[PDB]
Amino acid sequence: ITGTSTVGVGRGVLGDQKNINTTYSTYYYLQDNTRGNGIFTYDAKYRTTLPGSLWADADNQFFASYDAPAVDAHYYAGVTYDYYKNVHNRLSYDGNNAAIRSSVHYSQGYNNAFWNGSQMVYGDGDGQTFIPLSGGIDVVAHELTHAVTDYTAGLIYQNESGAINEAISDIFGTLVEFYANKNPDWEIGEDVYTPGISGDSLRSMSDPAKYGDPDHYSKRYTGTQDNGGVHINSGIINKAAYLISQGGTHYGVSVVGIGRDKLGKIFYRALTQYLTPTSNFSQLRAAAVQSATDLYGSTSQEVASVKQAFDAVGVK
Ligand SMILES: CC[C@H](C)[C@H](N)C(=O)N[C@@H](CCCC[NH3+])C(=O)O
Ligand SMILES: [Ca+2]
Ligand SMILES: [Ca+2]
Ligand SMILES: [Ca+2]
Ligand SMILES: [Ca+2]
Ligand SMILES: [Zn+2]
Repeated sequence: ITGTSTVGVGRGVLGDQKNINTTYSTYYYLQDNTRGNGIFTYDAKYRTTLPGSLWADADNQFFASYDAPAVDAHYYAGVTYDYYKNVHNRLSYDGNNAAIRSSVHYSQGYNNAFWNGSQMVYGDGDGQTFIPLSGGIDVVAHELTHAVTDYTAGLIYQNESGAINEAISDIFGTLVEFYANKNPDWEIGEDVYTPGISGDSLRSMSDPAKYGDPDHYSKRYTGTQDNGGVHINSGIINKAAYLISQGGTHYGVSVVGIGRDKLGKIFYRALTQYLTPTSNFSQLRAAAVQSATDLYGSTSQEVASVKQAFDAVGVK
């Protein structure tokens, strides 16, 4: 909508107060004009028609229970935009400041969040399995990273290419969570999963097998569920990424960690310069090797650690 840029205040899903960028034109809308062509947050009103209505508020204060998922979707889309721009010099998901659109209050009791090819979509959860999913910075950043991937490598969402697609979303979802630097970890979705259970998450990058996912190629899933295991086999790549950053010894193979910033540089370059729609895990190793060679040199520690990490998870 055309209007003037304003700054509202509200509370997110976990009860934290934050300032949000809004636009005033009769109402105050969740439209942030400070980032690219805008960040826009919509109310799906418990239905499944998308995007729904651009979020309108009479007083620029967003402290109602019903407001909290919107506050966080909007705010965390901003953080994710800032990460890509400031860390990777990328302007929005398409690299040309595309508008970022999100809908909250999708359906009733909906225990998921997704990128639909055009926008973000967040359920409220059923209150037991999940609370509203935009409360998780890693979740927001995971979903927006699918838009990045779709515009860049274009990894097909099935089988090994799909597991790479998922891992890239977990990797950058986690790196955004560290960038924001509130309560960061190498777990996925802990802040919105199972409010009645402390210390769990959907997936772990540090130990995928904690939640039943493979941590070595020899344990890969080859059945048909989950688009050929895209959220299962992502554990193999997530473990490799974790080892590259943090180091460790895994199945007897020792990796020297090179830290999060270099992990991010290597995988961002692989995603944007080397991966293709049909890349498999072997091809990802090659892309990450080439990317680290570009950035650091063929005889670098960084290249060595990339190779050691893929070796550790059985990917040649
Ligand atoms: C990043 C987390 C986000 C919810 C994502 N769409 C996801 O990982 N979903 C998988 C895990 C289950 C989520 C709730 N049932 C999924 O399999 O869809
Ligand atoms: Ca209000
Ligand atoms: Ca966390
Ligand atoms: Ca996390
Ligand atoms: Ca929990
Ligand atoms: Zn995903």
